[PDB]
Amino acid sequence: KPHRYRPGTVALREIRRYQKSTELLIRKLPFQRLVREIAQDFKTDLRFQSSAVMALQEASEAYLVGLFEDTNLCAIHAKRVTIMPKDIQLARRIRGE
Amino acid sequence: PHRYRPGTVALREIRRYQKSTELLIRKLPFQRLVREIAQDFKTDLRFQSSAVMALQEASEAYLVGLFEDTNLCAIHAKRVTIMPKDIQLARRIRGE
Amino acid sequence: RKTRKESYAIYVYKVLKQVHPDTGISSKAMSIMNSFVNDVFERIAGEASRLAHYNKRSTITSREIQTAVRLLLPGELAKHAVSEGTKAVTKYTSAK
Amino acid sequence: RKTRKESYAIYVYKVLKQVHPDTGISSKAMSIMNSFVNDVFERIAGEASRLAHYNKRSTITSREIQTAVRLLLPGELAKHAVSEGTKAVTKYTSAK
Amino acid sequence: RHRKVLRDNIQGITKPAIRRLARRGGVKRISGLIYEETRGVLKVFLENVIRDAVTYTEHAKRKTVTAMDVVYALKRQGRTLYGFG
Amino acid sequence: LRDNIQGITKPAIRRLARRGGVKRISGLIYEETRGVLKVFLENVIRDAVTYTEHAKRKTVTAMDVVYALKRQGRTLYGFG
Amino acid sequence: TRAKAKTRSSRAGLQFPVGRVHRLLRKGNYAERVGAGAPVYLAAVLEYLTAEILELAGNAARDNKKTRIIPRHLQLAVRNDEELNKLLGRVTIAQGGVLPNIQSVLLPK
Amino acid sequence: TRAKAKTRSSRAGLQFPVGRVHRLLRKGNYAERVGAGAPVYLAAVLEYLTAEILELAGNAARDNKKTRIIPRHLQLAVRNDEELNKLLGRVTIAQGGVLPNIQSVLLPK
Amino acid sequence: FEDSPSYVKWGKLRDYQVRGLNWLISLYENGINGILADEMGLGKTLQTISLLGYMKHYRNIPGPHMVLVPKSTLHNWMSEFKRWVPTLRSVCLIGDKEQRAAFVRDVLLPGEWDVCVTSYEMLIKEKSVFKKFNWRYLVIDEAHRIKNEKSKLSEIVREFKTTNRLLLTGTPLQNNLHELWSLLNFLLPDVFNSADDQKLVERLHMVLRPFLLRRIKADVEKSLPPKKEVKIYVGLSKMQREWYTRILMKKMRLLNILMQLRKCCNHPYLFDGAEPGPPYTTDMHLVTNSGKMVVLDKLLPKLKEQGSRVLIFSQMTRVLDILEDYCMWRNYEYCRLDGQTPHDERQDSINAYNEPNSTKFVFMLSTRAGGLGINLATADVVILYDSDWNPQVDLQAMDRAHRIGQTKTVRVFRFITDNTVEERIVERAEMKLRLDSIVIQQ
DNA sequence: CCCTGGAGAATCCCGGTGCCGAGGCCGCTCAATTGGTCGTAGACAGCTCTAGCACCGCTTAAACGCACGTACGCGCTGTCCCCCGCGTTTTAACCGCCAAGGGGATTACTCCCTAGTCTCCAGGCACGTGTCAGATATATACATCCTGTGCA
DNA sequence: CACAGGATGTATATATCTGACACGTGCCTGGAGACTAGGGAGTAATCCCCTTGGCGGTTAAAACGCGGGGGACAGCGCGTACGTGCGTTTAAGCGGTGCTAGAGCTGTCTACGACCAATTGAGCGGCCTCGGCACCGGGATTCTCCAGGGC
Ligand SMILES: Nc1ncnc2c1ncn2[C@@H]1O[C@H](COP(=O)(O)OP(=O)(O)O)[C@@H](O)[C@H]1O
Repeated sequence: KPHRYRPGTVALREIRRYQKSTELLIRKLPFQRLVREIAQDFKTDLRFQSSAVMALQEASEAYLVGLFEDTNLCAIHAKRVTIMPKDIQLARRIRGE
Repeated sequence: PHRYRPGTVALREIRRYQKSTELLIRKLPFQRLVREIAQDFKTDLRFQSSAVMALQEASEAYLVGLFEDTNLCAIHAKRVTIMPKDIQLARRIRGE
Repeated sequence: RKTRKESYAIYVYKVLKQVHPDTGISSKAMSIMNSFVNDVFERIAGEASRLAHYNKRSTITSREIQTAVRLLLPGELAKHAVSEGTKAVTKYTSAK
Repeated sequence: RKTRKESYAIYVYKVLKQVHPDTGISSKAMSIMNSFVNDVFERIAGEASRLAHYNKRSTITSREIQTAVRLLLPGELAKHAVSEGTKAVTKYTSAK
Repeated sequence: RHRKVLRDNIQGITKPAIRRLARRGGVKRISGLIYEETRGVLKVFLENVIRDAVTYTEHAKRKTVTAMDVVYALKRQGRTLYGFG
Repeated sequence: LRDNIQGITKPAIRRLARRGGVKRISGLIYEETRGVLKVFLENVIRDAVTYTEHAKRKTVTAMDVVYALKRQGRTLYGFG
Repeated sequence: TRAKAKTRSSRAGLQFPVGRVHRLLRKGNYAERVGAGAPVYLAAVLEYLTAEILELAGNAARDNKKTRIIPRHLQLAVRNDEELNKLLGRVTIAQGGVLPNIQSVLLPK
Repeated sequence: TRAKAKTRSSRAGLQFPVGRVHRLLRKGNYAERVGAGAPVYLAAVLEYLTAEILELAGNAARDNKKTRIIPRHLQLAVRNDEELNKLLGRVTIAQGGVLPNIQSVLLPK
Repeated sequence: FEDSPSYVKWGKLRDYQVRGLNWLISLYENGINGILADEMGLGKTLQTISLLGYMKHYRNIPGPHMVLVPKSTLHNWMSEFKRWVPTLRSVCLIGDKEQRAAFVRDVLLPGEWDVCVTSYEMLIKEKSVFKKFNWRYLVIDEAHRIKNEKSKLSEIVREFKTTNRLLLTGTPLQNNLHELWSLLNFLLPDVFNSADDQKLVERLHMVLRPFLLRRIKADVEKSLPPKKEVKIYVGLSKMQREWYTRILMKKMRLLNILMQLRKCCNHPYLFDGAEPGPPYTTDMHLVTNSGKMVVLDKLLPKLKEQGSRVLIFSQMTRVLDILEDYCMWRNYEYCRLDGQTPHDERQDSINAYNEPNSTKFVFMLSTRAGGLGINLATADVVILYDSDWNPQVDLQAMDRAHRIGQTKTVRVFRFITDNTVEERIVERAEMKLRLDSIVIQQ
């Protein structure tokens, strides 16, 4: 009885909304904690400027978006609509990683 | 009359060509192609033989790598035959 | 009085006023423009330096800049930039 | 008169005789190895020069070469190359 | 002796966040196994970049990683970043 | 000077595909392969001819080809 | 006496610092000797490229109902143009976003 | 007078030319000044890389039952090692062929 | 005005509040803004209610008045408003976006109200609406919130246009004279500018006597026998010496040397790796390698064989967790109050501890949690495991138990680790306490 | 039946040729040795401002968990056509040789361009400062999707 | 199977506010004007090599056609895993304390390492020459694939 959208309308709406914006989609403090933890292995007592974590987040988000674009192309090639780890691995293999 | 099934000769040729190391394109046709392409940019162009040989080496390597990626795409699509859409997908993911 | 930092901001602003009179620009956009100018400068200078090295010359000249522009820029942009550079060099060498 | 061309051929031959005593090398492999040495030289030297420009210092030093090797070579190769270079620097300092 | 851990930092990269990145990428349906793979690839990319940046910071003999160091590392990797220097 | 691309023949394309490791080939892939080779060669030859014109020479050299390939990101070992 | 100083930028009619370009070329370790026309040519090329990108950015800002250029407008201008996309293909623009692009198969029908 | 000339290469115990490396660094437009230890360090690194590649190529050629190393052996040695392959990932070796691989889905059922 | 007015309901004002009201009236008539520092437990809210009721009744001058209180006291302030002087009209602003919008559109714009009660966060959110009107009296409770410049609340409260002002606090001076200057500069921007016996003491008393009123809780009740402060020194254990020496000289990340020596004086197990292996037993391991734990383990059973009912104030929730483990090991029932304890859980814990017959022995409190509530009058002994840089904060923790309901004298044990940073900390605290005493107490 | 028999392809072992890698020899140009110089970087010292670490209070958006149903991924079938293996004819590659000339490579000379110095001064930085363009909120009005309903 | 209406998301004006952009001012340091000196390159001329053009014979490779099997593609069913909406929970984000040293930045002094120049002699590149590895051909073996007990 309550109104309900079909499975895929909200997905397209979100696609348009997040292709309209320019914000950062990852959480700032969790990303900073991840960066600090990774830096711990390479060297201890390292300090990060607040701009360094921002630049890292920018580069990471851009890389992930491009990877997802190639992954979607592979999934469409496979006569699918859903992306899968197979698509991610194929994209990485073709791009040379 | 003996006749091999459709695909054993393909694997035989795959093995022999992956084991060999020579050029697989006829040199005179490749040279004519290179000269014809070069005529558009500048006329009265002369080439060293080393230049054409290096061009052939680079072209063959590029095509071999492209074909390997195309085969991977065809396998991803649950196929054994390679197709122009596979070539296009490989180029698009590479960045060309 | 912090130490002086050099940037192309004022020249970007003058070009912006020439192109779009009633328009402005933000700080991050000006940072992006400065980075773009620095990157293009580095590419052109590096290619010109390598051209001079290949030809075994210690001088970087307008010919090297023109060839670097042809090598780096894509086509229509290359020819338009070549025209602009030729115009500027002719004005400079005919005036003073 | 004709000019002389430099190469790393005799040194590659000496290293080869040190590693595999009764193993030879042909002209094509010699050209490949010479090109490889030149490419590695170019990469490491360019990285060191960029480091010197970034830190605003006019000299290229062993520290900068070590940092460039860390940036360029991956992993175990980097560690062993750094060990060899440090050993050579110690011997040169002591025996000069 | 009484303490506990909260959560691994790679799990701070959440499923809704990965889904938002996919929505920007142009993806409609996502498998449930994508999140672990995305975490792995993000970890590898970050490791490479942070290693290069730490190398630059050590060469400068500094103890703080700088935005310029991150930009230099990205340029070495081949991912030039405009807007930070 | 025309039609020379057809000199790049179907057996040759098949040999390259076999060295790549492919088993079955569709009939429409030969035209696409010819086009890809054409664009690749056009880029490389454009860069090489530009180097030659800077050198004030009428002969293209293996060094010019190697420099062009290197600046396209496809370094070649074995010709200088 | 001493004649009035004129900038080489004014001499060439450019809006970019020919003197600063010459200084950067000499201090950048590209060659030991630098010609006089090289800084003029390079400044002209930089000015042309900046003019092109700013033309496109102002066009993209005007039809978004704004008077300021922002990195979103810069990204929209850099993309949607073939030559500039080739020029800046491996370049990430901070706070730029991505183009609106939905594949046809994903569209409902 | 002066003592007998002793090479910097022999002083450092290397087989690569420290003097030639120093000259190339000075004439290569990398910096205004070049230190004493930098040629030694670079020569050691180049020697190590050459030794590694040649050892792998010699092992491969001994597998093939030859004495002379050829570009095929060099390609085999480079592509069969992960770190060298990553170093030379974007390099083509002339007349080297490819590693023999066949995807398992193409093998007869 | 020696007697209570006629608008007061349910109770007549006593001597201290009537003379405070007279002081406030004189201050307003002369035209200065002042600080009321009658200490917690002398009816400051009642004095403010009397002042506002007098302003509304005796002179026909009611108008927009703002009373800033901490969120934890909004309900008590509103209840006192509606119980003592119902003639005045009062509202309170609280809630999320939709509730705040509904309330402002309902009451704040029409302005039938006279006195508004708002919290600091609501003030920051609603600066746009609270800024527009004119305020003839701005009352701020717990004025130590705006003691620091460059703080957003202090900037916003200075930005408002008010005819008069009035501060309510208990400890105007805590660390320096700069905070007292900040309060006085907010009150009188022109009068107090620049920067702040013959060269001291006398000048301060003469300047600040007409701008302040301080009352020690001694002339009102003449009860509640005084405290007894005992300082217990501890020579900490061998593992503590080893870690202390290692930290002083310098593979574990360690940045804040002062805050590493701090916990090192509290308990070495807080560091990673100082604990034993994967047995992770909790029996006599902790007591022996911590001298403060040794003294506590010797002291608490004696209190239990006697009056017991001890309070332990600590500066680290991790230390409180270790103490909870110790209490479990000793089979001691307890109750833990902390910033992480949900507000509903706090009140029932307080009431359970303060119930007439409770088995609870040890109450663990972080010194900076809660505040101005928590009437643990039935408690007996106060034990400070650590001491902070604020002697007044330590004294507030001490006087949480020291309330009007207590009938027997209380003893406060202060633990100090000699030849450590604890000595500096206690020296700084004593110096600041002496400064506050010599400035304000006289 | 899965398991022999042909039949083709790969594999291994010898023997004769060819040319190309390895060694030896000459001259010369580059690297080593010495001596003098100076500017670059190291060492040190003073200062300021971010930054890290342990906590409190509050608000609120975002994350987490859950239940249901629906498109969708995935397996299985059938068909037919397109690709592959093979034989035959045809074509142009390949190799060898010869002949000619354009053009790359070198050298010597000369000048004109660029580097380096000293003044001189104005363009380009930093530092304040105010006003408008974009963000936010709010109430509208409008467009999109979904489902029940006559069609049955 | 169209259609209409309802519920929801989204675009649109309009008013408020604020902090960041654009301007102006003052100072200084880096670019311009004038000049002189030295060597890098432009120019002319010569040499010889390496590219191009052509011709003939051999043979491998390509083009063409044929017949058959297997793989691509469309269709059908299913049952499962993901999207959607709702309710609870958590932690992010913001705003505070509390003293701290720490790290980056700038200014000065001073010594040593890199440059620069002259001299010389010994590695090193180019040129011959020769023998042993790789190549090629030929003959005798193992391996594997495909048809048939539907061998
Ligand atoms: N009506 C009253 N008259 C006098 N003293 C009171 C009154 N109500 C409470 N108190 C005392 O004041 C103490 C707490 O004071 P506080 O709550 O600060 O007063 P107020 O809320 O009026 O400022 C309590 O211990 C109590 O004994």
